[PDB]
Amino acid sequence: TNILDYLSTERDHVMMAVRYYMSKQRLDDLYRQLPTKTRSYIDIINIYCDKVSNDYNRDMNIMYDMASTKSFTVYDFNNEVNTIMLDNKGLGVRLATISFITELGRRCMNPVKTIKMFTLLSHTICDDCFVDYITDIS
Amino acid sequence: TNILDYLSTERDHVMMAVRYYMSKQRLDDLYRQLPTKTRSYIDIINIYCDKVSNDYNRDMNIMYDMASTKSFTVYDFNNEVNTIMLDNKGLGVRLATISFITELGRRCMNPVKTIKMFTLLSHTICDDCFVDYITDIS
Amino acid sequence: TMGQVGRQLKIIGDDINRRYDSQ
Amino acid sequence: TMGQVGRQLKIIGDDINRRYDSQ
Repeated sequence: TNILDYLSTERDHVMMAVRYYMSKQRLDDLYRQLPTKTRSYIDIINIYCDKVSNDYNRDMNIMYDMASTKSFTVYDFNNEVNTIMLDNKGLGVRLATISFITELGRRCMNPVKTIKMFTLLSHTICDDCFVDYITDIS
Repeated sequence: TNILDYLSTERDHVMMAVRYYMSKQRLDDLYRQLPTKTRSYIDIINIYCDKVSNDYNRDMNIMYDMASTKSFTVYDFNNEVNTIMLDNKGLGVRLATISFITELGRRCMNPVKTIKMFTLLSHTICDDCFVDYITDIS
Repeated sequence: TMGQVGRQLKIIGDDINRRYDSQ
Repeated sequence: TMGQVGRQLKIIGDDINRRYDSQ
């Protein structure tokens, strides 16, 4: 329920800042120790899903509320996404999942459970179909 | 052992790019949903440890190799850091740990074990002493 | 149950498809 | 064992201290 809540005491602010520092440095260095191939894929995914997230903003929130009001776990979700992937072979459904997962992430504050989800779901999302789409662009 | 190794197949590149996207978006949004207080702490820690990491670069690597050649776990480490904190009450030792943890992080590729470490250690690092230091700056 | 979110996601995806296999 | 890294870290910290409680 919101963000300002967990930031109760002074310690919590400093502890958050330190934790944010570590995560941002690990991430920036990571980008730098990446091949230009990966780097370009990152560019492709970045504009597509930054667009999807922006164009279908309210559909993201709509799906967020659909996920809330029901007792729903990360795992059953991944499985559903996987079943979808087996028949829907469009690019759209994959991009939309990435953006929806990204929305789920922005709202969770546990970094550990969040990265687990990112990790599990990105496996599922990157089936052979999706990979073929990404490699064949610029 | 290096970074280019895990990026074997095409799928691995796309999977990495997707995973990087998610982590970077969750992180940037996180900064934006942060109070200006936290934001400023983040600024303070950022220049101090960006300096410490840069000034004592080779000492970081030296300590990295010291940690390698021996069978050493995250947990025993945290405990040692904790024991140090009980007597050393200087700012220096705390900043240096943050930068060293950040170095450990840049070199691990498991995002899950990395965030766990970030999380555990930043608790330990942010004792009352450290908090007093950070709050009393600009 | 859960495929309500599933359907929605595919629907969005179909819109995304028709919007880049044209102007 | 392990406090070799520990000592090093404190030593660095002491250098860091003496360098900001002066010019």
